[PDB]
Amino acid sequence: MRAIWTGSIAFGLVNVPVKVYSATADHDIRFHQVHAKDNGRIRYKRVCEACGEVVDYRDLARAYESGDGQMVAITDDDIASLPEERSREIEVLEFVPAADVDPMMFDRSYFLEPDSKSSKSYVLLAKTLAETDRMAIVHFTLRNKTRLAALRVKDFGKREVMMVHTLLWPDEIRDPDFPVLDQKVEIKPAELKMAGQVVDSMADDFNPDRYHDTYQEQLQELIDTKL
Amino acid sequence: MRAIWTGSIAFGLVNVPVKVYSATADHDIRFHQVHAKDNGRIRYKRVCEACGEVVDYRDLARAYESGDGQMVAITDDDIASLPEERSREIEVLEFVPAADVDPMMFDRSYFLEPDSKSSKSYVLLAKTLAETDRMAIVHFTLRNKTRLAALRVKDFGKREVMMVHTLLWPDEIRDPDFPVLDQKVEIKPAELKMAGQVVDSMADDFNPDRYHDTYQEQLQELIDTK
Amino acid sequence: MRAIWTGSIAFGLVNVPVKVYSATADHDIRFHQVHAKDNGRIRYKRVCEACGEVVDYRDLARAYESGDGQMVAITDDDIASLPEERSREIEVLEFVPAADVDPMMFDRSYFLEPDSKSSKSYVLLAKTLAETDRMAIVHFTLRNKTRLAALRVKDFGKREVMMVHTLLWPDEIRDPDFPVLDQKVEIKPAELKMAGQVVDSMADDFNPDRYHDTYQEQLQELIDTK
Amino acid sequence: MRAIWTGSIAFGLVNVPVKVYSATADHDIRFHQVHAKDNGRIRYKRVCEACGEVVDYRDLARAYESGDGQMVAITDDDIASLPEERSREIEVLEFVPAADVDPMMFDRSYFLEPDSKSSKSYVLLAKTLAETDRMAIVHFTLRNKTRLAALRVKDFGKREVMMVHTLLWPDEIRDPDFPVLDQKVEIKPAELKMAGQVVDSMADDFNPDRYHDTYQEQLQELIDTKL
Amino acid sequence: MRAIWTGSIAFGLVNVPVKVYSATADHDIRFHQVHAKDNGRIRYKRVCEACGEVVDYRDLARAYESGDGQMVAITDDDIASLPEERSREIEVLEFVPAADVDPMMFDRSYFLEPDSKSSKSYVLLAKTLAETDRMAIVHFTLRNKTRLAALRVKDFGKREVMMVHTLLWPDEIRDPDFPVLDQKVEIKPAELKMAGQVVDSMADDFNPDRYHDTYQEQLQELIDTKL
Amino acid sequence: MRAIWTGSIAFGLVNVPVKVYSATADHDIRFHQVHAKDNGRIRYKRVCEACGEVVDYRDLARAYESGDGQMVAITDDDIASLPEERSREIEVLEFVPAADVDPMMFDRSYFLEPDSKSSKSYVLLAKTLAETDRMAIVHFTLRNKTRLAALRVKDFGKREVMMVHTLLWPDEIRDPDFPVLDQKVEIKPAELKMAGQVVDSMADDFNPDRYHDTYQEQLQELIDTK
DNA sequence: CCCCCCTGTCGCCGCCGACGTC
DNA sequence: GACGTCGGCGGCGACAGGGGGG
DNA sequence: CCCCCCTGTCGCCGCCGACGTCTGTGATATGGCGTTG
DNA sequence: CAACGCCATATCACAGACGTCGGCGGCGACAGGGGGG
Repeated sequence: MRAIWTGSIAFGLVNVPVKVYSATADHDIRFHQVHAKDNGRIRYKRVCEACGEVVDYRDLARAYESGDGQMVAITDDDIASLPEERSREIEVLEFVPAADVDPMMFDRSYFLEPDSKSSKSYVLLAKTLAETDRMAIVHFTLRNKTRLAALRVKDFGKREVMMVHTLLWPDEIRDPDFPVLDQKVEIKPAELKMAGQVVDSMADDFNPDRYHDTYQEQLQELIDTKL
Repeated sequence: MRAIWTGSIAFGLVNVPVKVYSATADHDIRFHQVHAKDNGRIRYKRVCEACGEVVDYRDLARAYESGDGQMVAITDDDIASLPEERSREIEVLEFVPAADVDPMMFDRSYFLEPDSKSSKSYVLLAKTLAETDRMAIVHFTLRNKTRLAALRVKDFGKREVMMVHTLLWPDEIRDPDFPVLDQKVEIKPAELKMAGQVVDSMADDFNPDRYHDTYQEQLQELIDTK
Repeated sequence: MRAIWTGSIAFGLVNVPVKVYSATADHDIRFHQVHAKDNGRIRYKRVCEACGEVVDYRDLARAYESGDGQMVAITDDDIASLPEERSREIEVLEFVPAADVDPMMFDRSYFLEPDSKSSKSYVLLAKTLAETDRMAIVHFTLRNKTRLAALRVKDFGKREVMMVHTLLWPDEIRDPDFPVLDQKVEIKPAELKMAGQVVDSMADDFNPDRYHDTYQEQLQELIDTK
Repeated sequence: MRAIWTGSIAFGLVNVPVKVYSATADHDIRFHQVHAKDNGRIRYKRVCEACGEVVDYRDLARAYESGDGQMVAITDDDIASLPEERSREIEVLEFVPAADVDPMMFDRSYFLEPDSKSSKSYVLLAKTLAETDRMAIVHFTLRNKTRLAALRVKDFGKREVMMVHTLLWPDEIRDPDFPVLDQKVEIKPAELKMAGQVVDSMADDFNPDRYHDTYQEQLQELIDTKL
Repeated sequence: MRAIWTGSIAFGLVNVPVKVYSATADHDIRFHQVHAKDNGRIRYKRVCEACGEVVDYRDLARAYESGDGQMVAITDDDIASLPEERSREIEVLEFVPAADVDPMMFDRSYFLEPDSKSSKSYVLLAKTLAETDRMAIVHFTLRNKTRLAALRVKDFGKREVMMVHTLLWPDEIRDPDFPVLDQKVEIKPAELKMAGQVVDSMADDFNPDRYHDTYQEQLQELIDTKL
Repeated sequence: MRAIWTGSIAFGLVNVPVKVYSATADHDIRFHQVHAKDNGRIRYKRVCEACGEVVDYRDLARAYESGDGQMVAITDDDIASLPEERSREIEVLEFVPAADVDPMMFDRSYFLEPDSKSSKSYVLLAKTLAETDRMAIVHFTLRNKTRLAALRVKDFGKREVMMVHTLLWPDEIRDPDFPVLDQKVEIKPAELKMAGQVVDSMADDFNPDRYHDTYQEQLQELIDTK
């Protein structure tokens, strides 16, 4: 366990400290690319095609490939123009109910953990959010990149915790083109009840215990057999 | 927009052809790495460690490195032991009410559209799912990988589109293993009632049109100047 | 310098890390007890009246003497019933105008430093305090001895740092019980005129740069020579 | 309420008698150690650390340790060097406006009341100071320790007594050298206005009566319970 | 050798403390009275003019007799008409050159020995008076009886002390409006010159040493011889 | 006004009868003592204490109370040993310059007026002593009490009178033996200037007519009311 | 103090729908 | 009406810096 | 990672406040002598 | 016809100086423990 950032929520003047944690930990085994004949792992070296020589990270300049096939180098100052890089606070913008968030924009969920000294000023805000049951659209900033996100509280029975959901930009979600539904619809209700009863035939709820990653278990058994 | 893959929702006698799109595709500008002296693209090439030279990808043996570090030679017979990967159709295993679905477990959104002209089945399934309001849990099998997913509908006004939302396994969620938040800390209710209106001082509603990425717009304009 | 402690202001939702420092360092010279016969640094032993033997710090019991002088054996668990001192927060209580604290009460002055990498909340609080011109009275706690204080802001050349001034409990400030001045003495205007003349003849303006402790400098020079 | 002084303000040939009094009495309770196991009161005995024998107060020589761990015995000539302590007078130095002394410096306060016979000069000087609104910075020698101070008047309604506020030597007060605040802090204009209602929601008037040491009163009640 | 007063020279603010001392102590043979037959001391009997019985001190009352023999009753406040009786200080009034006042009015003298802590102010005042050789007129109010006096500095070589000389009221000096003084005589100059040289015939200087008390010394010899 | 006694100044072969007068006759008001309820004077009589009997003044023992509290038997011859009282004249001893004696011992002043038929003598001594300007140190005798006095000449405008001032025994001028003033204290020049300014502010001239015993005046009014 | 993990980042690899075309 | 080529679209998996905590 | 600095005790010296001791001053109330009685 | 205004003398009453004694409180130093690096 290791936090990925350390900052304070910057709403108003509150400056409540928090420690960000990644909820979705990659339990899946990460495979490696090696060659059995030499038993030595492979490495990647980038060589200019015409030059025929390897290069170091310092000599490469980022170039944006346009539709015209023209390369333009990117300067550090131009990319560095963003002033939020030095900001280590989750700059809250406004508080909104959680019912109006489109479930399509969720990207990743992080766990917020406060500082022991100021636990009083964290649990208070969490309790207020729970009582009002509202999100809080923030401007999450990490690795010199800003990811719009919403902050919401999910009670875990014993305690309350704050978590931030990275949100896709509303312009990102692509509008669909639907030339199929334009046709007239004439459905006999006689089949409506039949279909509805078919749907209700498998009436049940979530069963997390039954939901087991079969392939992951098989791979785990295989690697155990290897040893 | 070209569908990533096309298939059908095969569950017993119920079967509808479907072409699957991607609801979201990163529109952030991507740049090609170049070398200043070259002023052109640079190509990565695999090099063997002991050999000191480039070895073809086809001559590389699958392996996994654990804590012990034993040399693992993964073949194809064990990888193909799962027959689900071959299956190009997606079946509903169970049904669950919409409320039970949590916002936590969404992974990605894929748009579903039909292929044949038998639009009766599409609208019928959309209507019954909307009325029952129970999410169709599916073991999505695409890209020869199987992941849990749920199918549902939302009202576009113009369209009653049915489409899926990938899900992750319960093993992927870490627990909040820290009792610091569990400390019994009392709070003066006056503090709560004075921070209340403070919270609502900014109260508003979702306005997706207003929100945008300032950095991406700045980069777009900057490259436009270039 | 070296911080005495590191807590954080807290009134309801608001919070801000602060790092107190000592603002009055006395450069008066501390000596050590030595004896000429052997020139060895003295050592102290806790010695028992009744039992006539050395009794350790751990084996030493605290007690109290009342008006009758009866010994009272106290216990640590009972005294610790107060939970406030455990708090590591400068729990602000109210905001009041700065001019409403007579110089009777000020006891000690302490600087403040924002702890986290970002000082936005600290700077904003300092600015609002400077503008509205209001002191903030806090229940400063330190070393398990809670002591009332007050928050005020005053610029020093380059910064608008704000400081906390400890305060005396109003019941501590005595009163001038003196029936010798309430008597009225006959006086003449010429006496007032001459008194004003003599007083204002010696009047001047504060120039602290030329005020120093002659005894301290003398001792410093004497030790330097030795 | 037992005096600690009997001198006289003397700037020239004035010499108004004054009785200095402690203006801050600590109601805090001071405890006492004891060997409760055998019921034996505790006393401290000065014992050599090297030669290891108990000694009397006279023998120990006041010794100073420098960076080299030296030891110099302070003799009588050190006392003889400064003759200022031989004076029992509050030798007024200058008269300045009261506004010229900052609250940074004030250290302790005492109340001056005169010998009953010389009340005339006492009240005349206090009245002159009050009317002309002047500080009266002085010197001060209590138990052989010369401390700067300031003499300022203060009306108490029925009576008007002048008091001496001891001052810290201007060099003693520390200077805040904090580079963190020097770095530029940027705040959007709408942010600052928000805090005004936050502080205004808690504004009040300073009333001494409300505040009281709960710890001390609880301890007093507890000990009353013990008896 | 024991003091009589503890006040303070108080004009404006100078308020210099002083302990007035007696300069004219009667060294005569202070005698006592007894009776031979009883061989014991005596005591008066306060018998009325009419009661015929001894009256206690408290019961007696004050009154005055005029030419007509009437009586007057004085109340307690009547005696306290002048508030200056309550005064407990030598309230200086003015300052005059020493040579101006005639030695006619000088009635009694006293010594002023200041309080130790007030040596500076008293020394400054004495030096000031000596430099300008200026007297000072003061209402020396002692033992409830006001009395005009005069304050000046007398050198003693070792140190300078300031004494207060009581002054008789100017109206007290009887006017010699007598006719005998008016008459004048015709006087030859030669007799004036011979008389003058006769005056010089017994020239001498101030020699109080050869001056002695005859009767007092003889009584001292007698009282030494008797016992 | 009645002269206290009449004698002469007999020094050498020069004699001049004189009429001594009380120069300083106190005008302070003397009130008697009466028991108001009695309405009469309280007459005191010498009464034996040891034997408890009324004793007349003609047998009281002239006894002393020394350190041991003994008793003294005094005869007439021993107290009559001194023959000076037998003389009823003033004896001029010598002559000394007047400016070199301080007024410390000057006790009482008495007027001298001519009693001789010949006016020549009185004016002769008056003028010669006035011109020589030398004090005439003489012995004064009165009612068995002999005290020294000095004769001087004072002009009252029209009149010139030789006049006698009593003097005290040399041992009666006590000494100011006290080390408190012996201690030497440094003087600051600025304090000296301040003292000179303040004292000079009240500097004035002595006019006899201004000063009256205001208490005596108000007592006069008070008695006048009755 | 050291000393060790986590995530943008992008080039290499691979596959399947669209629409030109037989 | 039915081949099958292409092009893009996505994913795989290695890497390069960012901090975290004792 | 730590060594510094609050905080509480202790012992010590120096200082004040009340108790006890006597001593000198102002006034009453008579004498002897100048003067009248 | 030269003893009764003015000055001691007695002391009586009364207000104040001066010396002892016990207690109260600054303060210089140490010890312990916390939370800073």
